[PDB]
Amino acid sequence: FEGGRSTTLMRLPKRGMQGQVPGEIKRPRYQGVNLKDLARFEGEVTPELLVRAGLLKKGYRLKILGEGEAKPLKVVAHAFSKSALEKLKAAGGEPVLLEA
Amino acid sequence: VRIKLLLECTECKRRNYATEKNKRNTPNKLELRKYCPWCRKHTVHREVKI
Amino acid sequence: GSTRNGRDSQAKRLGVKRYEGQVVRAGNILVRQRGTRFKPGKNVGMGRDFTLFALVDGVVEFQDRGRLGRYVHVRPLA
Amino acid sequence: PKMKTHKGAKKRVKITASGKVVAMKTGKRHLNWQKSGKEIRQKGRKFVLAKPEAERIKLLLPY
RNA sequence: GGGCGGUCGCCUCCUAAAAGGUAACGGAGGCGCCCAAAGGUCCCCUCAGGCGGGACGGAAAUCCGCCGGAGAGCGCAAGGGUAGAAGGGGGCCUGACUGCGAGGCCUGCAAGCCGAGCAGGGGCGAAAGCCGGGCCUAGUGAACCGGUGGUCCCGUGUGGA
RNA sequence: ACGCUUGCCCGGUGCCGGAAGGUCAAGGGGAGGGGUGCAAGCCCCGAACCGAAGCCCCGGUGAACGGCGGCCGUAACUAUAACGGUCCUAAGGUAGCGAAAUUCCUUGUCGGGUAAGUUCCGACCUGCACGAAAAGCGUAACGACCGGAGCGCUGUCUCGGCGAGGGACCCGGUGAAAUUGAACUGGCCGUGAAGAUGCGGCCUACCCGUGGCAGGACGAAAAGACCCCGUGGAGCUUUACU
RNA sequence: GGUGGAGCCUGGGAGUGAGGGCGCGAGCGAUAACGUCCGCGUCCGAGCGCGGGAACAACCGAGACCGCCAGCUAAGGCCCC
RNA sequence: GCUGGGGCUAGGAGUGAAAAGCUAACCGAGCCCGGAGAUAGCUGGUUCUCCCCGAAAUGACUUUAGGGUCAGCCUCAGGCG
RNA sequence: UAGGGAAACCGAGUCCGAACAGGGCGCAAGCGGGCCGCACGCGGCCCGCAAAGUCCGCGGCCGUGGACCCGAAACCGGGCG
RNA sequence: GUUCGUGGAGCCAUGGGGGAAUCUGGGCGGACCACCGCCUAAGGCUAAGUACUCCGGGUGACCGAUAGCGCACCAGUACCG
RNA sequence: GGAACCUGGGGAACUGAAACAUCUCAGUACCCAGAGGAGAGGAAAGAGAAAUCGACUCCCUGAGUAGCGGCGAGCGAAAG
Ligand SMILES: [Mg+2]
Ligand SMILES: [Mg+2]
Ligand SMILES: [Mg+2]
Ligand SMILES: [Mg+2]
Ligand SMILES: [Mg+2]
Ligand SMILES: [Mg+2]
Ligand SMILES: [Mg+2]
Ligand SMILES: [Mg+2]
Ligand SMILES: [Mg+2]
Ligand SMILES: [Mg+2]
Ligand SMILES: [Mg+2]
Ligand SMILES: [Mg+2]
Ligand SMILES: [Mg+2]
Ligand SMILES: [Mg+2]
Ligand SMILES: [Mg+2]
Ligand SMILES: [Mg+2]
Ligand SMILES: [Mg+2]
Ligand SMILES: [Mg+2]
Ligand SMILES: [Mg+2]
Ligand SMILES: [Mg+2]
Ligand SMILES: [Mg+2]
Ligand SMILES: [Mg+2]
Ligand SMILES: [Mg+2]
Ligand SMILES: [Mg+2]
Ligand SMILES: [Mg+2]
Ligand SMILES: [Mg+2]
Ligand SMILES: [Mg+2]
Ligand SMILES: [Mg+2]
Ligand SMILES: [Mg+2]
Ligand SMILES: [Mg+2]
Ligand SMILES: [Mg+2]
Ligand SMILES: [Mg+2]
Ligand SMILES: [Mg+2]
Ligand SMILES: [Mg+2]
Ligand SMILES: [Mg+2]
Ligand SMILES: [Mg+2]
Ligand SMILES: [Mg+2]
Ligand SMILES: [Mg+2]
Ligand SMILES: [Mg+2]
Ligand SMILES: [Mg+2]
Ligand SMILES: [Mg+2]
Ligand SMILES: [Mg+2]
Ligand SMILES: [Mg+2]
Ligand SMILES: [Mg+2]
Ligand SMILES: [Mg+2]
Ligand SMILES: [Mg+2]
Ligand SMILES: [Mg+2]
Ligand SMILES: [Mg+2]
Ligand SMILES: [Mg+2]
Ligand SMILES: [Mg+2]
Ligand SMILES: [Mg+2]
Ligand SMILES: [Mg+2]
Ligand SMILES: [Mg+2]
Ligand SMILES: [Mg+2]
Ligand SMILES: [Mg+2]
Ligand SMILES: [Mg+2]
Ligand SMILES: [Mg+2]
Ligand SMILES: [Mg+2]
Ligand SMILES: [Mg+2]
Ligand SMILES: [Mg+2]
Ligand SMILES: [Mg+2]
Ligand SMILES: [Mg+2]
Ligand SMILES: [Mg+2]
Ligand SMILES: [Mg+2]
Ligand SMILES: [Mg+2]
Ligand SMILES: [Mg+2]
Ligand SMILES: [Mg+2]
Ligand SMILES: [Mg+2]
Ligand SMILES: [Mg+2]
Ligand SMILES: [Mg+2]
Ligand SMILES: [Mg+2]
Repeated sequence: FEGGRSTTLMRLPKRGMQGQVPGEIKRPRYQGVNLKDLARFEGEVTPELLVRAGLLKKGYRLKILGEGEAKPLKVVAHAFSKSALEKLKAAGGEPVLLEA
Repeated sequence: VRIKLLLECTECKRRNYATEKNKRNTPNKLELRKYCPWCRKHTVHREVKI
Repeated sequence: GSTRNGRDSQAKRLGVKRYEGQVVRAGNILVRQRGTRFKPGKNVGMGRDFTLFALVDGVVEFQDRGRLGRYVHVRPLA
Repeated sequence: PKMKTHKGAKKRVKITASGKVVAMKTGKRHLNWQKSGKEIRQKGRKFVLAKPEAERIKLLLPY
C-alpha cells in the first residue's frame, strides 16, 4: 500500500501467460548438472544413484551440463549439451537417451 | 483527432505496418511510400483503412 | 471576484552541467541549454533540443573566443 | 497461517538470483503511434531502486 | 473556517534572493493541436522599415537606387537563439527506417530528454559529410479487459482446432 | 359547513385511446462460412425475413403534476392602453383581494384612535415575491388561539410599608448529596498561550468563626445541543446507480 | 590543510511530514498584525537546566556527568532592597 | 364521552382525529442474546533503573491535506580508509 | 548446488536479433592459504567449518488471525413484550 | 459445488422445454472432431481408523478468594427487569 | 430432551477492498429435521498419461503450487 495512489507494482505491466482454467500442462522437465561436479564418484552412473548422492531431487529427468573438466567414465542420461558431448567425449562412452 | 485519420502503412505484399497518418481533408489520397521492412528489404508501402 | 491566474509550469531544469577543468567521459552533456547559448567546437555534438555533448573524453575548455557565440571545446588528453 | 504469494507481483515482476527485480517499462501497451523507433524500441527491462527491499517481501515463499 | 464562486494536467515570463530547486485563492498568457510538406540532403538569396520617385496608388499592392547587422520572419501564447541560417526560392527523395545503444541530465520511485557509435538496406551530395521527423520548450493518459493483422510459441492422452 | 365562482393554455411530465409507421428481447427461420474425420457423420457461427410488451409519434385530459412576460410610439406637461408592433412563448394572472400569518426597500402615503402609535383599523397599488379547490373574497354563532382600544376596579408601578403561618436562626435527636491535585488561597499595575491567590514590584492584612449577597476561583452538571472534519452511522427525497 | 560521534557502501530498526520566534532577501496584506507563505542561518521544540533583561521559549551570554564554605570571566551593573 | 374485565395487532413492523407521537420511565426504526474481542486513519492510557548517540515538522505524489509510500534527518551492525 | 527466456527450447550461457555488432540477466575473479608437485603457468594442499547453504535456539520488524488496551453512532439472525 | 465469478467452460446434481437405445448400447479423459485408453450411472446397506467432553480418574515452569468457571461458601441464589 | 461434534434444507450484515454495488467475511454465526456414540461418505458410469493406481475416511506432504479473482482485495485445490 503506497498510500491511496496506484502502487508501483500495479503501474508496471505483466508479460507471461496466466494459463487456462484446467491449469498447466504437466510435462516433464530437464535438470542440468555439472560434469565437473558429478565426476567425483565412480561407476556406470545412472538415475537411482545420483538422486541418492545428494543432488537430483526425486522428480523429472536430467542432463549433464557444465563448464569444467571431466573424468573418463560411463554415463547414462536422457540429454546432453552441445559442449558436454565434447568435454565428455574424451575417453567417454554414453547413450544419448533412455528407453524413449 | 477526427481530421488526421491516423493509420499504418502496409507491406503491400505480405504483412507489416509502419504507423503514420494520412489526412482525409487535404486530398493526400493514395500516397505511395518506400519504407524499410524486415524481410523484403526496402520495398514499397501503401495505406490501410485501420 | 475569484483568482484569475495562479498556475505555473514545472521547471525543465536546464543549465551548465559540466564546467571546464573537469575530466569527462564520452557522452557527458556539457550544458543543458534552452537556446544555443553555446556553439560547438572540437569534439562537441548537438542534438534535438540544442543540447551539446562530448564526442571523446578529456579536459573540456570554454571560450576559444567570441564574435559568433560562446564556444565549448572537449579537448582530448595526450 | 502460511502467507500467500501475491499473484499480481508473480505475474508482473521476475526476481533474479542476486536479489535484483526485473520488470518491463511503461507507456507502451495502449498507444504507440506518435513515438520514434527509440521510444518504441527502448522498452528494455528497467531496474527498480530501493523499492525491491519492499518488493521481494511479496515474492516470498517460492521467490 | 465551511458553504457560494474559482482551480485540479502540461508549457512560457516574473515573484525566485547572479549554480539547480523553491510556496500562496500571487501577476500576465496559451494547449488538448497541426505539416506529404511547414521533413532530409544539395544548390542560390538576405529581412522589416526610412528616404527619392510611379500610372493608377489609403500614408501599406507592384518596381528601381541608397541607408539599414538584425527593430522582420522562424504555424500557434511567452522566452532563448538565429542572416558566417534554423529564414525565403528550386531539384531529388522519404532516415516521418528496422534491431541496438556506450555515457549521461534530472528524479524518492514511476516517468521525461540528449545520445557518439555497430550491422542490414536506403535517400541527397562528385566527395567531405548529413538524415532514427518538425529551431527548441506545451499539444496528453500508468495499469487492467478486449478489437484487427502477422509470428506458428503453448495448446491439458495423441493429430488438429 | 355556507353565499358568489374554479377563467387562460395539453408545449415538458403523469394518465387514457390508437387494426397507419420507426426501434427492440427470448424465439422461429436460415443463405453463406469455420473446425474435424478417407468419407459417411458430428460440433460451432451465421447475415436476410417474421416476431409482443415497452419506447418514439398523433389526439384528448389541468377540482392531474406545473407555470402564466418584457420592450418602442400615441391624448392640453405628467399619466396612458382601451388602442398599434415583437416573442425562450404552449400561454402571458381573469374575477376577487392587497405593505396582508405574504412587502426587502418601508416606520411607503393619507385619515381615525393617543398629547405622543415601527403595533391596529379603512383606503391608495409602487404585487422584490396574492390569487382561484397546495382554492379566491366575505360570513350569523363559536374558540383555555393572536393583535389593538375603552370602561369600573385593583401595588403591577410611581414607592413601598405592616401583620400572620410554614422554613430560614438557636438548642435536643438522626443525619446524606454532587464536587474535590494538594493548598498555609489578599488588592493593584505589568508579564506569562494574549483575562494570575500562587510569576515580578508596591500597598494592605492578628488567628479562627457565625448569618447573608453571588463578583471571582475562565465555579458544578452533560467528553458543545451552534460550526467544521471523519472517504463515521442513520431518517427522508428523485428523471443519482443497481 | 583538515583523524573528526568527519565521511562513503550494504543491511536491520523506528520517529517526523500542524511548526513557531528572531535578522536579512521577498510575495499577499495597508511598507498593519505575536497575520499568511518561501529562501538564507540561529534558537525553542528536544536545553520551561543557568546568569542578565523586574517578571517571559526563541533579545544577549552560555551548551548543566557528579561533588567542594576555591579562583578567573561572557552579557549586564557598581546609592539601597 | 369516561372506565373495569377477557382478548387481537409488533420492529423496517404494529398503531396513529397525523406529532414521524407511542410500543414497559430515552423510539427518525425498541428490548435480550449471538455474529462480536465488528470497525474507528478518532480521544485517553501504556507500569523498574543506569549508560551511549540523537531527530524532524522538509521535498516528490495520493475522492487527499488531522492519515499515508519513497527520499531527507537519526541509530545499530558489517566493510572502504 | 545454473541460470536465462512468456513459453518452446538452450545452457556457463540465455534472451532481444539475420548476426561472433551491441546490451540486460548470471558466470569465473580468493579468503585459512605447510600448497615448491621441485617447469615460478605450479597443478591445487596441512587446512579457517567458508566462499555455499541448510536445521534449531534467541532477539528486531512484518502478514494472516481480535493482535498494545479501553470506547461508539450503527447492521443482520433468532426470540421475548 | 469443485480453485471455475459465464470465461474457450468441462464434470457432479437440476427448475423448466424437447427427448432414445440395452453391449454393433452408453458415460469420461475440461469448447469440439477422429483414434486410443478408463468405467457402467439413472436402487440400497456397510464396521475400523477421524471430531467432542455432561460425566470418571491421573497429570500441569496452571491458579491461590479482585486469581480460578458466574458460584472453593446452601449460586445461576439474593437482587434488577 | 442431551455440554460439544456431524449431515441435509434456508441463510445474513458490520468488517477487507483504507468509499463501495460483483468478491471476501461465508455457506460462518444463527433457525429447523432426524440419527449417533460418532456422524457423513463408501466398493468407481472413479482418478488422470502411466497402457498406470485401484472402496472410503483422517494426518503430514505435495503447496500457498496449478488456478480463480473490479486479474484489485483476496480465495484456493487436485493427482501422486
Ligand atoms: Mg519452492
Ligand atoms: Mg535561478
Ligand atoms: Mg540563488
Ligand atoms: Mg525545415
Ligand atoms: Mg545551411
Ligand atoms: Mg528511473
Ligand atoms: Mg517548424
Ligand atoms: Mg483432451
Ligand atoms: Mg489432445
Ligand atoms: Mg481415419
Ligand atoms: Mg467431409
Ligand atoms: Mg455428414
Ligand atoms: Mg375546543
Ligand atoms: Mg407588593
Ligand atoms: Mg412540614
Ligand atoms: Mg441541630
Ligand atoms: Mg494580569
Ligand atoms: Mg510561591
Ligand atoms: Mg503577587
Ligand atoms: Mg443563595
Ligand atoms: Mg552525527
Ligand atoms: Mg501532512
Ligand atoms: Mg506541512
Ligand atoms: Mg514553513
Ligand atoms: Mg507565525
Ligand atoms: Mg510580522
Ligand atoms: Mg537545540
Ligand atoms: Mg516557566
Ligand atoms: Mg532573568
Ligand atoms: Mg531557555
Ligand atoms: Mg557538557
Ligand atoms: Mg574578578
Ligand atoms: Mg386510560
Ligand atoms: Mg432484528
Ligand atoms: Mg414498511
Ligand atoms: Mg398502518
Ligand atoms: Mg417511551
Ligand atoms: Mg433509537
Ligand atoms: Mg465492541
Ligand atoms: Mg465478523
Ligand atoms: Mg492507514
Ligand atoms: Mg548528545
Ligand atoms: Mg523514510
Ligand atoms: Mg562500522
Ligand atoms: Mg550476453
Ligand atoms: Mg555485459
Ligand atoms: Mg565464488
Ligand atoms: Mg524471527
Ligand atoms: Mg461456472
Ligand atoms: Mg449434469
Ligand atoms: Mg430437468
Ligand atoms: Mg455427457
Ligand atoms: Mg469430453
Ligand atoms: Mg452401484
Ligand atoms: Mg472433567
Ligand atoms: Mg470469584
Ligand atoms: Mg487474603
Ligand atoms: Mg421478580
Ligand atoms: Mg459444525
Ligand atoms: Mg446447507
Ligand atoms: Mg457486504
Ligand atoms: Mg470496506
Ligand atoms: Mg469461499
Ligand atoms: Mg429425536
Ligand atoms: Mg433431536
Ligand atoms: Mg469410536
Ligand atoms: Mg465412521
Ligand atoms: Mg453412515
Ligand atoms: Mg451411508
Ligand atoms: Mg458397483
Ligand atoms: Mg492423497
